[PDB]
Amino acid sequence: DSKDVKEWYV
Amino acid sequence: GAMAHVFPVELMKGPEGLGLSIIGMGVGADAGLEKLGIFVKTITDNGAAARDGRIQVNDQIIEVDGKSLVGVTQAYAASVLRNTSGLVKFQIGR
Ligand SMILES: [Cl-]
Ligand SMILES: [Zn+2]
Repeated sequence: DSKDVKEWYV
Repeated sequence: GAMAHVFPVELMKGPEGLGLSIIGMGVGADAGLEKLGIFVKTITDNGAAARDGRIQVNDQIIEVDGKSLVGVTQAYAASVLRNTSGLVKFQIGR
């Protein structure tokens, strides 16, 4: 589900 | 106010990156990886975005260096952001 997707660092 | 707040931000990339993390928000009914918008989840202490001070958690990154981040995968958006160099130009929504 979208709600637990990890953030991506930039 | 009732209207969206969209503003430009220009800052210099740091040696450790832009100093923020992104998440997507919104999908299509097909449930593929395209995200409707890209938003700031965290800002890194002492990083370029923090030092500049303008970008905040929950801001939308609408566009960077002329590349739209509307209707794109999270991987695409992050890759665009990671390929920035030197002066970086953003459109930010709040
Ligand atoms: Cl976006
Ligand atoms: Zn999930």
